[PDB]
Amino acid sequence: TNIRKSHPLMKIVNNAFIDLPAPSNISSWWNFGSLLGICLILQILTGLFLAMHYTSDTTTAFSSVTHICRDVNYGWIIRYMHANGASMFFICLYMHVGRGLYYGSYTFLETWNIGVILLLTVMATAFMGYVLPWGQMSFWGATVITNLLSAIPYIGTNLVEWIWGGFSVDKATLTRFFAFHFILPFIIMAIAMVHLLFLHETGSNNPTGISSDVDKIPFHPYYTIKDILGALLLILALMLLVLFAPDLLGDPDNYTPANPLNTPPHIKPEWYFLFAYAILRSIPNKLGGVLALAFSILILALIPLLHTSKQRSMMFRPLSQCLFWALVADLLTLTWIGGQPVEHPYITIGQLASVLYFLLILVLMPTAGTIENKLLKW
Amino acid sequence: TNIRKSHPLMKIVNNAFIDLPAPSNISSWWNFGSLLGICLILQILTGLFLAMHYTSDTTTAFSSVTHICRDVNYGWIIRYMHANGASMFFICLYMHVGRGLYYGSYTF
Amino acid sequence: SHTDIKVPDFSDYRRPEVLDSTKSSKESSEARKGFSYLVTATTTVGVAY
Amino acid sequence: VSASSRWLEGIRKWYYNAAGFNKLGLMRDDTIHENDDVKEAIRRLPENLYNDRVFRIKRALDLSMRQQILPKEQWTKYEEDKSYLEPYLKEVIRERKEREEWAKK
Amino acid sequence: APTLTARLYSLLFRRTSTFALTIVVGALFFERAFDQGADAIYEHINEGKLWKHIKHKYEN
Amino acid sequence: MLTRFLGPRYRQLARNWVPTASLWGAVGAVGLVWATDWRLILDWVPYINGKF
Amino acid sequence: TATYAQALQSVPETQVSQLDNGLRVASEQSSQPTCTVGVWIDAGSRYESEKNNGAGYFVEHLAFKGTKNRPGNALEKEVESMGAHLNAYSTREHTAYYIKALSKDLPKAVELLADIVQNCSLEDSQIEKERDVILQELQENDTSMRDVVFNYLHATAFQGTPLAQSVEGPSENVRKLSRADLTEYLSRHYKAPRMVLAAAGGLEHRQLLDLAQKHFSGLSGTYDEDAVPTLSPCRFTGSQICHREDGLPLAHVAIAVEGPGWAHPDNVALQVANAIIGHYDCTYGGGAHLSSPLASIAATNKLCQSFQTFNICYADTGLLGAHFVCDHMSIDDMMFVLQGQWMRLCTSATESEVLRGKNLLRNALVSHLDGTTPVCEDIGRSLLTYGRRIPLAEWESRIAEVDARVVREVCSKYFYDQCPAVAGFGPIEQLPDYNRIRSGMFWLRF
Amino acid sequence: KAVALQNPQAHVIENLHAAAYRNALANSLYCPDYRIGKVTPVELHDYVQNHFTSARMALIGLGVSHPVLKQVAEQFLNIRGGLGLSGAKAKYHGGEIREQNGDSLVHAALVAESAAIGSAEANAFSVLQHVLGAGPHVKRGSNATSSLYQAVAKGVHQPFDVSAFNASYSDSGLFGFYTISQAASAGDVIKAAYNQVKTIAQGNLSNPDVQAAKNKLKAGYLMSVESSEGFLDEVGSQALAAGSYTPPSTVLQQIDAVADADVINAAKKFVSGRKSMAASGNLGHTPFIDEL
Ligand code: HEM
Ligand code: HEM
Ligand SMILES: Cc1c(-c2ccc(Cc3ccc(OC(F)(F)F)cc3)cc2)[nH]c2cc(Cl)ccc2c1=O
Repeated sequence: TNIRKSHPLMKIVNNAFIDLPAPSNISSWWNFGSLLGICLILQILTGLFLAMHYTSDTTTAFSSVTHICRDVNYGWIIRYMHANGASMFFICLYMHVGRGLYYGSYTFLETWNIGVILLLTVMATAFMGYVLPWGQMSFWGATVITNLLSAIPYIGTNLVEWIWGGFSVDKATLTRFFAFHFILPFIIMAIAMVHLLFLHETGSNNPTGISSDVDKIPFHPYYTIKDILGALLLILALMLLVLFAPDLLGDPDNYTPANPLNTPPHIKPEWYFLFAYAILRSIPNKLGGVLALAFSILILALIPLLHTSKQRSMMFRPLSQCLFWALVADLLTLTWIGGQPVEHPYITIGQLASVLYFLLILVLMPTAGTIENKLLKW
Repeated sequence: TNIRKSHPLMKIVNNAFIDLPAPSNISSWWNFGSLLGICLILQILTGLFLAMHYTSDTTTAFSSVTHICRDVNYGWIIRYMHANGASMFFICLYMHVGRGLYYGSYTF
Repeated sequence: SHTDIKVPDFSDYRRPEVLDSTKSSKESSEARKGFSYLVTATTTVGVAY
Repeated sequence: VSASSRWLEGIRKWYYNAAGFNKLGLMRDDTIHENDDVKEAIRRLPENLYNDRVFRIKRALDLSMRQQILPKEQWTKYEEDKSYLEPYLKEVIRERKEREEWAKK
Repeated sequence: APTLTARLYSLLFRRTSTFALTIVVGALFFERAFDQGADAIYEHINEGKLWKHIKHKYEN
Repeated sequence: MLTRFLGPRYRQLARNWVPTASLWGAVGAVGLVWATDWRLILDWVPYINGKF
Repeated sequence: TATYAQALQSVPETQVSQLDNGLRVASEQSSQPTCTVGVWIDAGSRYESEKNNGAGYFVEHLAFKGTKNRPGNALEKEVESMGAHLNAYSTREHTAYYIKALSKDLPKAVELLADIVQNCSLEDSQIEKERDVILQELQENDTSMRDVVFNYLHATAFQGTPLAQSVEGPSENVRKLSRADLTEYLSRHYKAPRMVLAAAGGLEHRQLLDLAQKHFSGLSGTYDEDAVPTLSPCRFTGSQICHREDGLPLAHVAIAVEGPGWAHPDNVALQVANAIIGHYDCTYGGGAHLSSPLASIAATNKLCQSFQTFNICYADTGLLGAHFVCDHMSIDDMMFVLQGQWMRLCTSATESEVLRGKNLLRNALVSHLDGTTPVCEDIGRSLLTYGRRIPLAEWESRIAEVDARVVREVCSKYFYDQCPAVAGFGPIEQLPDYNRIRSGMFWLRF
Repeated sequence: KAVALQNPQAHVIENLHAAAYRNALANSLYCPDYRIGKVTPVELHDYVQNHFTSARMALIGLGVSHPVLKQVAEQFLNIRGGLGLSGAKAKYHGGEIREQNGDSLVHAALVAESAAIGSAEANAFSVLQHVLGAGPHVKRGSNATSSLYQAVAKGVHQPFDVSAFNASYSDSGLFGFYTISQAASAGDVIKAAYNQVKTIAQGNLSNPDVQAAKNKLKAGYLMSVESSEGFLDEVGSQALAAGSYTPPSTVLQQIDAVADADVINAAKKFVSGRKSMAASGNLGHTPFIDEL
């Protein structure tokens, strides 16, 4: 009868975007899934058009970006769309993660763990992207981050020199970082397809955490038009930055060419890495700080195993709500400390915040969930 | 019962590669389609290792390729593998097309 | 009928170790399996190298 | 109605009202997370209790969609909350633990 | 059992873990054996031409 | 809190499966040493030692 | 007040004697009033070439059709004069005739049996009538699918040897069998060294011995010339046979491996192992709580209508395996689960399941021998296979010595990494290829 | 039920019971097809509470002592007392049921009211059953002694089968015969068997045949109870029916006590009673009751 349902290619589109049963009551916090895909396609298109006028030679990499922003027709708009798009990408990532943490979506183990893989691959992609323009922050970011492997005993220096392709950061490091930054987004897109593959087996959670099979609506036209509205708001947020404050989220030192002989005094990472920078430097120890750095991200993989509450969502769990917002404010504290110099009293504040982060994740929230279970007599 | 036939991801591979019913009398000409699957991946691998040493600037392109040939460890092997893989790919491709034309596979 | 069923003679394809119908096959089985698995092991060693 | 009992019950009634699922007409057992023990217990419920659970959950999802709550008269009173599901889940758990105990010997 | 193949089957090829262990050990020794043989053949075919054959003349 | 797996049956199963696990571990160790060309171990092997 | 061991020790002992012609007379006294007496013979289809295959079944058909001294249908009337039940059967290695009657009829009943196995008249008209009846039976035997599949398993497993030949024989042979062939078969195979005269019930051993001396002293037992048919080892072949008939509703499958033989110590362990796997039918009442993993899985998921395990023994060979009847869309699942259970037994067996299987074998052994016909059958088969009847105390001693280690070693010997024989009949399009079945006989993890 | 209905005998016998009786013994052994899925726990509770009571129970043991069973019964089975219902009485009516299903062979059964179990006439009906024929005693036998088979086979020259059917209960019983024959020859077989029973009824019966039937009955009864299963079943049936155990010797004496005139009286009771017939198959030539 209907060729939309029977054609071998269209059945995937129908069973993924048209006839998909979806809960009738998913709020605006479920929009960031599609916005992450809009962002990923934006970065692929803009980046591809930036690669038509970029050279990864150490002697000309800096000048090719100026050639883009000066001589290429509307090259500036493409350049700053790609740069600000990366920041919008990380805003959507952290909101997607916090959504899943608050509403108990982590109980989808396969979907959650594939998500953690996507987070790490997007982090590596954005880290390598920042090295290409070859400014001051590019060079010392590549130096520090690659040197993190030196903490590994007995093989660290070999791993560092193997990745650099030499005894120091040089042309070979930039050429290979360009190849990695080119190819890694397509692998990300494939893993995002497996993310949705595992998701579609069970369908979506909802704000109440209660099964919604009694009340399902088709994805089209309800969440197609709601996702279009959310996309239009993303375009608004991006173009405000690009057209009124294109340098607000960047660093001025990157507009100076690289200099291996001098490091700037106020070197700080991009804003979306400062919290982990704060975690690392709060430990006065090389290996200890590197392990705390890795565990500050990998603990998300442990989050599914610490769920003790008999209710899925935090909507009906006040104590968990309060601890959740104490965790959000603590992450804002670590970001602030990450952006300040290493002096009294910031050192002790950053240590207390680093301790509070793991204390909240590991100890307090499971105990709250158990107190809540006992209060309801089950 | 069997995880291979019920897991969401392994089920696709099972239905595509492991339990696929195929005819019992297909000759060697049906292998070329698989070979095109191999050669493509080969060109994706070797080429990906040439991109780590290639610069697209017009003044430093020929020189970069000669640097790959002469200075990179075993770089000549990777370069000439990527170079001759094109000829192998096109031989396999023309054999695939001739096979399809002779045995009436174009009805699909 | 079905009792007329009778397997055709496979003797043209059998190995020399199992040609005789009046001899137990359990004695030669390990040699045959060991030969085939030796072939497989040699192939795997070469591919691994 | 002694010293510690009335204080414990006072804190439980406080928490019950603070959770706020009663504002959507729900009962406690309507909010439990569905694992295999709970799916089996729900399966064993008689027709009427099942249909009431279905309609209460459907009305709550409708309210959450509209971002509304019921009038105060229709809130689920703490003293009238019926643990209709508890005995079935308790039996299912007892059966699974018997199976697990047999698997050790 | 007197036959070599029967001993190999009854000793090594029954289990798969032992099969894998045999494979890796065989690869480990076969690498060195094959490398020495190939190098010997290549050196013999081109005697008096390689650098190592004329090295002694120049370095003191 | 995996306390379900403390009984005679599971210790019996572990006793049965220990040798295969040990053999797979040995396979992994030998494979790693052969792949990395780790001279620290390989210098003691008699016939291999001549390749350096 | 009593105990299991004391009860086992209290069973009366079988008493065996041997006449001069070579006949062996065994008996077991009991307090019951009835009794069962019979003659077992070591002659079946295995002792037949292609020329005269089916001769034994033909002779067995003509046994109860009059003799020289009781012509016509008189003999039958004599049995029904005393209300006795006269029965017979034939297999691939044995033949048996027996009578169930009262104690008082022990003199007359024996006098009938000696008449049957000595003086087969073989009237020509009766030969023609039984030829027609046997042709009708051969036509009608195609309706039983289980027996067809077992014949296919025998034909493929033991191809090129006497064990491939079926009991009834091909339809062409029966059309050409003549009275000369039947007389030659009787004169060659029915002889005193190969016969056993068993009895069980209310009787005394010496009376049976005296009656045997009266009525069986005429049998020849000299083995005239070198006419001494002796078996030889039979080659086993891993192979597949598939009869595709998509019109039928259900598929029958039977898979087997080579067994130890009649008189091996290993058999007891195998009988424990099969008891762990068990059996299932769609009408069983246990449901999903059954101890066997295969039975519980099949019951919950509806993988098959029924399955069972078998261990069929011959001289120095045998079949060991399973047979299931299932839907045409469930063969892969059943084969997967069955082979997984076999590998589980081979690699990892625990004490509890072995204890359960030992108890099952004890109960089956006790309950099977309860009456007069099963005891007489036990004596008759034992005296031909082992040369002596094994008491139940020895069976308990053999069974009690099995543990998890012995089961693991025996199963690893006979099942693991072996080429099986497979037979399938019906809608069997989903039956795996022989390479897949063969590869399922080991594990990569082990 | 489906498995039990693979055998045509089960279907024919259940229909025969439905036709012969009206209220009590008419109930089938299996559920009616319409009522499957409609049985509720309340029905089961009522059935057990009403019928499982001390006065209606018997506990038999083989291989255990007496004090153990007595202790178990006193501890548990005594509290279950509170004896409930009594049941109806068997009403005999007779009739016909014919169910055509187009199978290869026609099955039929013609019976009549005979007697109650544990009565003098029951032994006479058993002896008559063994006079007429109750299946073969020899593998692939010609049934030479069976009067019914020889009577039918004289006229009918096609494969067939016939036997005597007997079934006694606590208040009523059915006696008659069962036939299996091809569609064309069903009427011939039924007419021949009915004629043979009529000739026996008129008086033609030989004392040697009566003695042979008595020996068959004695041998069958003795050989039935050799096994543990048969012995337990016989003891339990006697315990429920009469509330006392009768050893085999007394049964043998009672069987021998039957006079040869009582068999003739039983045949007369059969020939002059309201018949009940059931049939199945291609019923294109089977007669009705009036035709016989
Ligand atoms: C490139 C990165 C990612 C993309 C493109 C992506 C995409 C999506 C999409 C389209 C959905 C369905 C719509 C929605 O629920 O909003 C979804 C759901 C989900 N994602 Fe992601 N995701 C990404 C990364 C992650 C990460 C880092 C996590 C967690 C650590 C995660 C966890 C989840 C979960 C748990 C759900 C199910 C939510 C629910 O059913 O309520 N994803 N994702
Ligand atoms: C997830 C996808 C991507 C992310 C998050 C990302 C992120 C970034 C970031 C943060 C920069 C630094 C911009 C600056 O500081 O000036 C950058 C630069 C760059 N990216 Fe990407 N990128 C992505 C994909 C791609 C792709 C697919 C390509 C090409 C095929 C590409 C090509 C480039 C180039 C050529 C530059 C250097 C020019 C410049 O500095 O603006 N990017 N990228
Ligand atoms: C700790 C640290 C960082 C830093 C860099 C990256 C992260 C997050 C991260 C971690 C791992 C990663 O790789 C992976 F994806 F796993 F492969 C990619 C990204 C967090 C912090 N960046 C600096 C940049 C400057 Cl310019 C100077 C100093 C610092 C400094 O001290």
